[PDB]
Amino acid sequence: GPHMATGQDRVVALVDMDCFFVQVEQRQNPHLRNKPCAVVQYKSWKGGGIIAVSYEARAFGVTRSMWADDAKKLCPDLLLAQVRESRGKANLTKYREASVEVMEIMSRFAVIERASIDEAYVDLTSAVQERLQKLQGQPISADLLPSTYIEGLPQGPTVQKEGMRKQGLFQWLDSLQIDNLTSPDLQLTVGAVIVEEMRAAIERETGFQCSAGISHNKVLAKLACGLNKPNRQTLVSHGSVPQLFSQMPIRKIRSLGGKLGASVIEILGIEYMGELTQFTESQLQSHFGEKNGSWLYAMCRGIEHDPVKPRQLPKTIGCSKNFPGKTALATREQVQWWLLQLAQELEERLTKDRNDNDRVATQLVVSIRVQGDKRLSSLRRCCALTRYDAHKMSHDAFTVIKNCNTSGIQTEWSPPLTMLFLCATKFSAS
DNA sequence: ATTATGACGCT
DNA sequence: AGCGTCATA
Ligand SMILES: [Ca+2]
Ligand SMILES: [Mn+2]
Ligand SMILES: [Mn+2]
Repeated sequence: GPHMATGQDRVVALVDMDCFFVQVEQRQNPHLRNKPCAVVQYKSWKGGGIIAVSYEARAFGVTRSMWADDAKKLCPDLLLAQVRESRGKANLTKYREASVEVMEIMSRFAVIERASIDEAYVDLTSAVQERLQKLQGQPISADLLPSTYIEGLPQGPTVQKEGMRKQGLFQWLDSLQIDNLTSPDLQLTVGAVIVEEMRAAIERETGFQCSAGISHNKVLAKLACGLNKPNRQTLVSHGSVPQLFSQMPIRKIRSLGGKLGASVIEILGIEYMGELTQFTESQLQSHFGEKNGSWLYAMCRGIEHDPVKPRQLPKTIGCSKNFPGKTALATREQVQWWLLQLAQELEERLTKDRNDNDRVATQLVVSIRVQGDKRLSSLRRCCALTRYDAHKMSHDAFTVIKNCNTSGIQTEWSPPLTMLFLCATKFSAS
């Protein structure tokens, strides 16, 4: 009872850009705004692979991973923007730089954890305490939450979406105890006021719209974010968790979308996150290991303690290229030329990184895939990274992989390489 | 022949 | 250290 921790100590948000690469291209090219459009890389093979899709195009059934020729079958008027190509490969610099724009704005409000190119977690606990004492016990107006959904509301004793949104918000605010500066629900609510402000600043200063989730931890914040996209934010309270989880497929929770989630379902004979509450912590630890068991036991009750890490910059800087089907690299000269292309982009990104961020990578990781191997990576070897020099980096990468060549004929490369990957790691301040 | 990434956990 | 898992545009 009185000693049962409820995982309500923190206010955590997850902010995630709507259709991000698409918005980046739409900002640049006004002709693409408010249209079914997608971002594609390469073109020769089946029109190129789609990697981002506007909400107008999703309405036609267009998705990520789709070939553009196939997408055009669903949506003949689909507009396309192509990822830049440099040194013979897709180059994602425009999107990385747009990401920095957004991350720097978010960082004005709080410490952030960069979680991907288009999203960050925010620990708003301190900021909330500040805003609360500023408010002086003043109630929170619905006007301060113009894009916020309260998950699970309205409930109990209008047929429009915005009307439903306002109805739930009214019920929520009607119920709040705004005179208790330690109420978790009030704290979340103030968190949501701050995220409205964060999201308004992002849109004002970049043109980009985003969604957000506000809860007590990262997993719930991430889940919440997706509940009402695009261009909206969702508050998931501790109290909303039982109903939310009662019909929530296990695979929807972050880290459970893969093999572990599949095993939870198979071994326990369940489908929904809520069904996990009926197992003891020891039971879950027996099936899924000590760490996962404890994590599952708390997570299904809406509790998780993973901190928002203070990290705005990526820990690694990498360059990779697949060489699929018949384009697999079969000659030493071929392997060396592409190692050089990768190494040249890597040097460019590393040099910019060193100037912007006062750090230097110290380790070069080289990874390849060989034709026929089921796995995404066949081999991963490291060597020292002592100078930002593309020719040296590619020569070194060749050295650490050159013995992988089955061929007695040195000029030939067998088995042919279906992937090359160069990654700079182990940064030190400089 | 989705591709190009990026973080973290295991042994 | 090298491998595997899970994730996102
Ligand atoms: Ca997104
Ligand atoms: Mn995202
Ligand atoms: Mn996505």
